[PDB]
Amino acid sequence: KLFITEGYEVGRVNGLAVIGESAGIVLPIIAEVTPSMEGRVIATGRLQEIAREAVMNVSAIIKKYTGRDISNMDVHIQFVGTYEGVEGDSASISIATAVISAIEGIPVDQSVAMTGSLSVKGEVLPVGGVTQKIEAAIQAGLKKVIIPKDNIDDVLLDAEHEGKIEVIPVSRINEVLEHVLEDGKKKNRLMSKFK
Amino acid sequence: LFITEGYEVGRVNGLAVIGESAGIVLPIIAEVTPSMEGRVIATGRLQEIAREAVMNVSAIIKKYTGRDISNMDVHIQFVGTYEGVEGDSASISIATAVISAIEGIPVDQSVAMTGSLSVKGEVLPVGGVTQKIEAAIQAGLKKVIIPKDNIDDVLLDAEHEGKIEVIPVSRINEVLEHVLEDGKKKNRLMSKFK
Amino acid sequence: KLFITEGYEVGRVNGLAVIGESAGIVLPIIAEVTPSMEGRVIATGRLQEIAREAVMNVSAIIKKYTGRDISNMDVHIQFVGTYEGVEGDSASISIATAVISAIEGIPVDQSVAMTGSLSVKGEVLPVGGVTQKIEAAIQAGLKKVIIPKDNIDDVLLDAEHEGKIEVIPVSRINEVLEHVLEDGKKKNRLMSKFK
Amino acid sequence: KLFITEGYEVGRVNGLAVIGESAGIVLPIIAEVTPSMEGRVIATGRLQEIAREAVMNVSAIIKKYTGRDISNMDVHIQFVGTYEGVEGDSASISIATAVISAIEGIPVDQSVAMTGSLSVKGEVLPVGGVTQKIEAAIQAGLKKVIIPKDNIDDVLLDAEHEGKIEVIPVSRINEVLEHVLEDGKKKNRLMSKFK
Amino acid sequence: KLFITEGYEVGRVNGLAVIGESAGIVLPIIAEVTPSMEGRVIATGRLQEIAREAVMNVSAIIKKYTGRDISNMDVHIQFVGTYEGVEGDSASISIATAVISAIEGIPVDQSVAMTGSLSVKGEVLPVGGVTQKIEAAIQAGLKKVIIPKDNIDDVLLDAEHEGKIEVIPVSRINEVLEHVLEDGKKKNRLMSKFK
Amino acid sequence: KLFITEGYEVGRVNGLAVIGESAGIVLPIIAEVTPSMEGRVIATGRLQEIAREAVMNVSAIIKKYTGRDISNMDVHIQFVGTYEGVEGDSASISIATAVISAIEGIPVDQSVAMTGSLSVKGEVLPVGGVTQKIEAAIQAGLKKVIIPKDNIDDVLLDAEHEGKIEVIPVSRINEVLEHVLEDGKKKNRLMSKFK
Repeated sequence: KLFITEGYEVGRVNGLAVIGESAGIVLPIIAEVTPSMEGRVIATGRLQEIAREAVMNVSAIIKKYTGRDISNMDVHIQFVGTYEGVEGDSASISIATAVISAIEGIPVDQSVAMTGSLSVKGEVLPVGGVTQKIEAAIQAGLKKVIIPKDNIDDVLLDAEHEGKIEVIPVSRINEVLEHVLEDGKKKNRLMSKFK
Repeated sequence: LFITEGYEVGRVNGLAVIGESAGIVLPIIAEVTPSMEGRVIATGRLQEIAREAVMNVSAIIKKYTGRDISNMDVHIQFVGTYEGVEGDSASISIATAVISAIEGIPVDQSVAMTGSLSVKGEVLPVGGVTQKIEAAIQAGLKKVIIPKDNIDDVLLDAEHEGKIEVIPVSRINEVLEHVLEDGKKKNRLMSKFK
Repeated sequence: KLFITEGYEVGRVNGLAVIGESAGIVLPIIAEVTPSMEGRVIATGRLQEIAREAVMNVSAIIKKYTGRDISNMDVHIQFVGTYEGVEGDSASISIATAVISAIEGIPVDQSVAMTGSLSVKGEVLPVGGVTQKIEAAIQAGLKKVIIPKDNIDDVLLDAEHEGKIEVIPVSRINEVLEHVLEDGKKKNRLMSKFK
Repeated sequence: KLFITEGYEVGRVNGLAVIGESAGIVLPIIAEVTPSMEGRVIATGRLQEIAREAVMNVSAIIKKYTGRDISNMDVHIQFVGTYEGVEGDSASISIATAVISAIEGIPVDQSVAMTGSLSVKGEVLPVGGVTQKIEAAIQAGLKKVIIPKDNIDDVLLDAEHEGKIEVIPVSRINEVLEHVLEDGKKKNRLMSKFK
Repeated sequence: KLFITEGYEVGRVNGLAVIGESAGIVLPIIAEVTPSMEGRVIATGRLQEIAREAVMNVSAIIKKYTGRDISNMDVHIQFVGTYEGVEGDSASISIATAVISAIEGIPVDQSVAMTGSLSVKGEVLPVGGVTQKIEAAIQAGLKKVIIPKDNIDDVLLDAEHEGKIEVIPVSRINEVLEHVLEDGKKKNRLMSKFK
Repeated sequence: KLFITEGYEVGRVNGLAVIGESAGIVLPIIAEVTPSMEGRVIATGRLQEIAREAVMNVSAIIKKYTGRDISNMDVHIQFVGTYEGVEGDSASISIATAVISAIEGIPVDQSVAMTGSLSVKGEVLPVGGVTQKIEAAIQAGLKKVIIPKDNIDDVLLDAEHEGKIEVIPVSRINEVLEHVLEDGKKKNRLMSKFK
């Protein structure tokens, strides 16, 4: 398929969107960074402007917490697939998330499904389409969908579906990163910068 | 999706109509970082109600108060996705929300508002008022600001008149007045409205 | 209504337009303006370049008759109401009167509507659609439609509106300003700056 | 009406176009000129490219013959009227024609329809649309029309419908100003630059 | 008549194309160069974008076998006349033949029409419509027609319509020039440079 | 055909696309490279962004395992023919391979078609409409097809379409190159710098 489901990979993140206004889907991302000689964010398809904003809110938080300054990196983003009549989430957390991973080159867990919106202070803001999605992800066989926690009440799940996925709510990006980044030294050191 | 209690900087419950008649509470966040030439950033279905509305109160963001816009980037979102949402234009809410973010004076969440702002800062009337309010009563918003010329337009089916305080306004500072957190920072904004 | 009808307002003018088939709107413009904290005409939406235009050519009748410089002011020009399929007039003058207003703070006759094209060397040129326009204007319910001279012979009012509106005919930018700058000292001091 | 059919006039030509599939009509031009500060060309409505193809091609000629550099002017052109589904001709000669006039401030016979395309080299070129353009024109009361002479064979016109218009051919531009521009000491000076 | 069927000029070539549904026609271009004083390409009408992308290609080659860089220069492209429902050919060679011609002012034979897409590598790819095309050609009194080497089988030249016209099929632009540029000392140096 | 389906040729490669809903096309790419005479991508239409992107990423890679740098060449990337409503994959390899071609001037198996998306560290990521695409490369007779490996299990190739074409599961641009490059001396000086 268009997504991986088990494993950690750098700078690759399983996001979620809505196709039609009925079913949902995994919107898999990849982000890659190389040096410049000041930088653009390179992304095509119909979701390009969501790439662009996403990085734009994430850049800030990069400098604001690590001093790393990505006007010096060209940022490369592809929606692994192609996505007609798909609607993303404004400033998709999953996009900001892959870039944090790439830039830091700390691997990301793919068993772990994701969607929500994000902001320039670092808050995870609520998004349309939660159930479709939780539900899409139940379908992809992803183990835990992480979601914005204001949507705790928008989740509507048949007792029995409650059961198949670990729905984990959150509301700052530093918690997304703690629930996705691979364990290790690099991670430990990164987390504490978000204090 | 919208918060109905509390205050947050840069963060306003506008009201709009979902196609036919059906008001939606339609929330925003605005933020501002300075620029390293100044832009407006925003996305989804309503990106251009966003850029017209900021670019259209630009004069007024500077020409009463503090900083020129073409010196910050203005990051706007609508919190959720809004297919078939007809929004207002020169949205008092997008303006309120930017002002709020710039001065970091927080905004009242229990109080929805709808209106069109103008470049001299009137609050011109808009349509859908009764629909929008109903959305607001339905959502448990406590008060709602509307334009003064839409006063006549409000036909609430008894029981409903009494579920919501309907506040009519004219000028953008009546709007801010009525939604900003009381404090030094406002006493002070308020008076720069001469 | 989304338009006023009694009042003398500053930065404002009821220019007329044509949407859809033969149809009429009244399209209200609002001017508003700032010594520039070079200058700029900041405007929006479909008829932004019309505005730019109407101001550029109105800039010039002020720089040379009135001794002035628009170069030093951020000219805000907006439109009023949402109209798909709408159509401007080259240099449309409901604008330039709206504007000549901003800068002289001259108050305006919100009972006079108007259409028409403004040349640089000052003249009320003619615009097509002169009949239907007089009518979104009779519903508009307005006591005067100022038109260009050359356009008189396109006025075909039916039985239900002949004698329904004061169609005032005008040729220089000044019989526009004459029949719609509210009375007093500041008009008189300008009217003699032109005449 | 939206054009003048007699007397002369700085910077107005009565050009010609077709409307949807077939009617001839008249495409009135005003072009006017003002001091800059390196300049631009101002046109709004459907026919804006034509006008600026029109002028940028009319300068090299302004120089090579008269040394005005249109570089230091700001040219302002509008079509007098409202023009939907009307197709101009490429670098419409009427339009380069209104500009020589304004810039040279020598007036123009409005009794003479005209049409064709202007090569940057100063060639008058052949154009689609004669017979109906000459009708729109025989309908209008315009006494003569200059056509590119290459379209001489493309003029069908009827027994009763000849007699009523002077079709005149041209190949170069120095011949349109010759054939349209008011006579006067100004005119003779300029005719002499084109050698 | 929109074209010349005989004789030679500079920046003027007779392409070939089709009218909407089925039909074929002669499509006179003309392309002039003045220094850019960066080089924009310029042209208006329905063919306007078949003009820029055709030109923006060609110069791989325009730079590459021969004379000048065209970012230094300005391109004015007109289709002589007006072109309601006509599909032109991608990277048109009659455009390329024209721009090359206009840059070295080396006149083109107009008794020869050509059609075909120029690769950027300067090969001629095949183009549809060919049979139709050769025929507008024949209708039109032109003497020889260059076509693409691969639209050969596609030449369904009937009874009537054989021997009336010479078909010169070709595979390179450099061939296109050979067959149509004016025998002269400049051309001999042009041809050796496409060695 | 406008389509090479056998041979070996420099800068020419066979892309696939799903035009519209399921409809597959074969969409051939032409690369051409010019010693920038800093340097810049040159393409046209709906897919210029893709080509520029596919060139971006390709570069990171050539700059690496080959050590030659392609900011000193201008880059001409054509697509062959007119189809409409299309959706090229992000970083499409059809392109990236065409380049390394234009650049290593190493001609290419024209029997193979491919679809894919290129990462910057060069991984071949999978794209969408993988089935419909095999089906148009088939229906165009290309003796083989390259495809993203992660897309192997979405190949809904039936019992009708089972034994018609070499389907190639591929994980990285070098295997892509191993498999379409022409057996000889620079290829091997290539593939060997790619270890």
